[PDB]
Amino acid sequence: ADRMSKWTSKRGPRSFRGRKGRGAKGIGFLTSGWRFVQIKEMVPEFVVPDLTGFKLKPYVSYLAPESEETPLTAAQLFSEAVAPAIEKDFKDNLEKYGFEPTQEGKLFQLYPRNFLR
Amino acid sequence: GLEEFFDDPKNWGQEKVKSGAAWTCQQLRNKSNEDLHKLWYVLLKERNMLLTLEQEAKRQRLPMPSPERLDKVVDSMDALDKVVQEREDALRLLQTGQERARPGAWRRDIFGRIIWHKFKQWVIPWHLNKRYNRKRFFALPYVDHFLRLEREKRARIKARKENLERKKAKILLKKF
Amino acid sequence: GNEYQPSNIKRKNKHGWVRRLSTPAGVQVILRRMLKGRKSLSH
Amino acid sequence: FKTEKEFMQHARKAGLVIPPEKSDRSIHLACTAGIFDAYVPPASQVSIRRIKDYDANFKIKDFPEKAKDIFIEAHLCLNNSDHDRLHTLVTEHCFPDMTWDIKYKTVRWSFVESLEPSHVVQVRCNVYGQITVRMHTRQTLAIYDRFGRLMYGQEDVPKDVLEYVVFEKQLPYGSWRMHTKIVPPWAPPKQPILKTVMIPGPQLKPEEEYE
Amino acid sequence: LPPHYRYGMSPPGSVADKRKNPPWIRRRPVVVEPISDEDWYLFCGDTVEILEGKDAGKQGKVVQVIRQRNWVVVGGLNTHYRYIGKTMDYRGTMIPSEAPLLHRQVKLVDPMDRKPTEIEWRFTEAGERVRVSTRSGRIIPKPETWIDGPKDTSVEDALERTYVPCLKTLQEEVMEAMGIKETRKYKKVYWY
Amino acid sequence: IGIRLTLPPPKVVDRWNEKRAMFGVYDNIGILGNFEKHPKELIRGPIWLRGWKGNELQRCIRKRKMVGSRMFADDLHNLNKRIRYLYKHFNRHGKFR
Amino acid sequence: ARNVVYPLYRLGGPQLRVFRTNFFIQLVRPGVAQPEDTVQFRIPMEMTRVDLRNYLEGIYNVPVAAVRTRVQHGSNKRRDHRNVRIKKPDYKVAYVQLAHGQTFTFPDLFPLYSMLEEERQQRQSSDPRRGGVPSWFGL
RNA sequence: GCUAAACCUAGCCCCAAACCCACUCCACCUUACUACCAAACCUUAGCCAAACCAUUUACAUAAAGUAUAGGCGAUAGAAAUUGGGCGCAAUAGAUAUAGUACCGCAAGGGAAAGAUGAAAAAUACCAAGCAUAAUAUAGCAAGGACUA
RNA sequence: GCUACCUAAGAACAGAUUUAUAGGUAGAGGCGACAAACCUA
RNA sequence: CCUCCGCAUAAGCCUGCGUCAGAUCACUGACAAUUAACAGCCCAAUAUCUACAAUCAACCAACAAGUCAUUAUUACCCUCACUGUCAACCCAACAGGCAUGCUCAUAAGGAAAGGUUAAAAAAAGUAAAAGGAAACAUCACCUCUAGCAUCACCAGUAUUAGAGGCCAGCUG
Ligand SMILES: [Mg+2]
Ligand SMILES: [Mg+2]
Ligand SMILES: [Mg+2]
Ligand SMILES: [Mg+2]
Ligand SMILES: [Mg+2]
Ligand SMILES: [Mg+2]
Ligand SMILES: [Mg+2]
Ligand SMILES: [Mg+2]
Ligand SMILES: [Mg+2]
Ligand SMILES: [Mg+2]
Ligand SMILES: [Mg+2]
Repeated sequence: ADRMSKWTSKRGPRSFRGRKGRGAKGIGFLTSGWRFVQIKEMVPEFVVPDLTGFKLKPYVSYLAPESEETPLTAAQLFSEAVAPAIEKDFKDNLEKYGFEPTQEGKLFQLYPRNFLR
Repeated sequence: GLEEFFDDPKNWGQEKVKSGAAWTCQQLRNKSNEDLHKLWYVLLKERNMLLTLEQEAKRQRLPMPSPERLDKVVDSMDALDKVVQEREDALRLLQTGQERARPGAWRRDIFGRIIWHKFKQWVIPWHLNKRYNRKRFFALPYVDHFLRLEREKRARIKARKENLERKKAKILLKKF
Repeated sequence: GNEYQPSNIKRKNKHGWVRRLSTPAGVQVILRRMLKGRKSLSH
Repeated sequence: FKTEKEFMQHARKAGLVIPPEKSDRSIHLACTAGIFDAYVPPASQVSIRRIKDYDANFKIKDFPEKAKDIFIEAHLCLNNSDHDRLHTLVTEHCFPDMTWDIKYKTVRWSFVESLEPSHVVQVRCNVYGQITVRMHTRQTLAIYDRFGRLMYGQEDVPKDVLEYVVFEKQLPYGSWRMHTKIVPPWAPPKQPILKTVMIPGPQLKPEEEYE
Repeated sequence: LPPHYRYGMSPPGSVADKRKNPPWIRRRPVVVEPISDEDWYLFCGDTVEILEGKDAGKQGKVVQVIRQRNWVVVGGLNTHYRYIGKTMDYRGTMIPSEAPLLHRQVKLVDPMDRKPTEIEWRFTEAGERVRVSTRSGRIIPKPETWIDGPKDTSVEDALERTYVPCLKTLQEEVMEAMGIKETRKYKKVYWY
Repeated sequence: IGIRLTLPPPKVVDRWNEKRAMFGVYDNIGILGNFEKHPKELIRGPIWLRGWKGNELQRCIRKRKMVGSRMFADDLHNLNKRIRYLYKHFNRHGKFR
Repeated sequence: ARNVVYPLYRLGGPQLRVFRTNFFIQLVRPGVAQPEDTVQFRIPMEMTRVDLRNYLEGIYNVPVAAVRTRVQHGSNKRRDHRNVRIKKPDYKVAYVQLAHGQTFTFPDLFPLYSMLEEERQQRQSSDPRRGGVPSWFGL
């Protein structure tokens, strides 16, 4: 008879409690005989680097200076990333310089995303 | 191993731990993407350390040794994640020109109001998606009266706030 | 007074958001709850 | 409770986690927890230099005269209960120890002429000057009650008082104020009291005995 | 913190505050006058002079600035006396606690004249804005080590510009650097 | 005991305020400024009662026809019900007829 | 990661890979008696059993062998001053059995007052023989 | 002398002016708050007035309550043309401290209440009701009185 | 979500039975082994 | 001394006699718990198959006629996730109700009496001399209507369908 309480998975009859879950993601699918097939590719692999010899600790010493916030606009990233190659190849087909018109052939597409985070 | 959930065993019970500053954003904009990946896992393991130390602090009914470095680690994870999103966004503006990573459209539900609808991934196209076509992104004409009623409720709240600000200003000029 | 004999299937099927939005009159029920200001528009 | 350990153990057993929070303002004390060097009564020009380098207009040959007027005037502030002058005349280690038990009763202290000249005894030393003075006076007391009936001392009759009064100065706007009053262990007992006292023995629960 | 929360001498989240301002009180809010952020000119550590009440004329030092009530705690001045450490049967100790001061009641002090001077925010060639007194053109300045632990970056490693700005993703660059090679091509889904 | 124990804070009234010292100016702008404005064009207020006096039913009728198209929805509804009530009251109820 | 849209997998597609992990983790002490090789965590709600296995394997190099999770309902039975229910948040609990015969025991974490304490030693409570008379005076 | 009393200021109301809102991330029409598979419009009616009821019955200024209509009765009714506060101040003012608590299966109904001070890093006297202080022949409880 | 009838697929101890679950019928209506009964006191 | 109760699942409820602490016939705050094998959560198409109840299923015995099934070709190779899991509990009342499986007096669950006295009246129980009462529905029947098919009647067809009527004995 509650309305204020959140409708969680703990709350219905058996048929209700089995369907609704928490925010977990589906990993595979059910098959006949209710047999869950887990798909290896849907499980996220945590790509975790090697931390050996790595010189960045979680905190910064207080002796480091203060700097000014300059967010990375696309004009800046165009300037440093693209602008020397265009100044060099103009003093002497835009896809040469790191541009792609489409990205349907691309693995990590930027719009809409296919990578995670 | 599991001893990476706990800090240096010399610090246990010392009730004060000298920790450095947090990472600000401009210190992190000088780091490469591989280095921000690795720093994400440094701060990640440190954050799990501090969260075990909080939950054991509440368990033993004791106060934290230094609760500030949890704020610093959340501060640095926030700054680092914001830097990585800045580089994804600027590259998205160059390569495609979009502003949202996820597509959507301004739609207008049963309730008349205009909503940014975030698109979901599907396999089948929308016209034979049986559940998508039960959603109504149109408002019928019995809703426009309630749109007018809602409009006027917001205009009442705004008028009350603005008038009340002027009354406070008059009290300030009578007092000073 | 034991007129209320509870179940969640009858509660969601009777008064839930899906049955409220299934008709135009129920959509007007939701809109009046949204305009009175209420915290629960439905079950 | 009775201490801080009892409250923190009760706050640990209860679950009251009180976080020690960092505040930039602290307590700006103007006193000392007691005496720097306990003058035990029957070469300290070091501390006289360490006073004159801050104050620079300070004659000890005039000070037990001043220490008389800091003493006597402070005691007359008990005759009226004028606490706002006492905070100029007396330190805050000394203010409760002279005004707390005297509350809700009238005192009628008075001074009459000293037997001896008052003379300074020793001087010691963010910086706290501390000067102990010997005074050998004749004073009169009458401590009354809430009901105005005498509970200590005949009002007319002067009594001879030894007073090893310790003064203290902050070393910007402060001055010399009475900090404490040493009473030596050889000193005779004070005036007896007009009333009688019962002093209880051990309250015995039934399981124990008196032995 | 609720609306019309009353500020006080205690910090806004301490234990004494939660004794004084529990979440269900509603009190008459203090009509403080609006001092803009550009126009607040008393800082923690300024030697000031008290104009009204007890300790008038005395020159102290600002310890805490409670800016929401236009307050100045001159440390060591404007004192009353409170006990602390009062147990069940010990009367505590007498301590000179400090009552705050409104910014109207306090003026600043020239460091060469030691006088109560009006302060205007003039501008300078060297610094865009700094305080300047009125009875003289004198700049009264704004007043007031570390060993690293095992988990601090030194200033050297914290400031190495290791970032070569390129047109690759963090994802693509980590896939190249970690040596992960992905042969399966991604298959186009519908978004709606 | 609904009576106050301490007498209230004093009512400081400035009779030589800007508004009080200049009250009433330009009430005779018609009769000694060559009739170029009427004094009813000096009053500020609701647009349906600048220079008009009526009883309540007439203020409601005039409010409805002069501003009623841009009134809020339930204010317009309350006002139509007030005209409907005040109609049924002035016209059918009373002592003198 | 959590609060992230996952990309849809179609059959034959690439491996789903997470490069910066959004969800944290905290290992708590067991509130009951548990076996020697079981380590109890507080997983956040969206973290599955498989994500936790690969999470501890990748990041912490812990040889995880079994994982069993229970979702804990926090109480919605405590109210404000406003008679409005506060909910203590629900949380998922991971019970991890470590491999290779290893064994985890939760470590023993957590093994101006001069002025106050130096007047608490000079208290000098009143003599009962003094009968209430203030002993400040030299008479 | 307990219970209590008091208290100004949250906010609100009426104008004027001005045309408002609405994508951190995620989820939200399936059992809303759930990552993912094969169709909209169609006279308002009645209450009430006519002392019943049955046709009928209102939804800038000026012409003008004029022409008209009308069981020619109740009543309805043109047009040409003309041109900030002598507000409220906590039973008030908003229902609002909140569309919450609570009540209802649901639509829906819908509360109550706060007051220190500059600093809390300073802990009086007055409603009814009683109590101090039970009662003494006899009676709308008073009045004339009276040394009482 | 009571109650009246019905439906689906059940159960129990002998039926014109009792019953759990989910669905249907709605007020100018419904429903009725018709009491002008009942239809969330 | 009671036990016509219990224990589990279902539905419901949603942390509601766990530990620590505290205030209050004599709840608040902190912390901790319920771990999946049981139970939910299923199924690749396109065609095509599915006359012979259950009842110990055997005879018998029936009518009201019944609760259970594949094959052909094509596609198909990964695998154990997610959710429920606590309690002294729900709907009411300020008496009652509640589905199912086991146990059929219990191995499980509990306590009718705050203390006293033993007045009246009232309630309940036991004993008592002698006497021994001092209308609708519906089988069946009749009447009327209806010659017919894809949403009731009805996947029915006038043997149908619908509407009507009918003494002795004991006992406060
Ligand atoms: Mg489970
Ligand atoms: Mg009539
Ligand atoms: Mg006209
Ligand atoms: Mg009100
Ligand atoms: Mg109200
Ligand atoms: Mg009274
Ligand atoms: Mg199973
Ligand atoms: Mg169980
Ligand atoms: Mg038992
Ligand atoms: Mg009894
Ligand atoms: Mg008998």
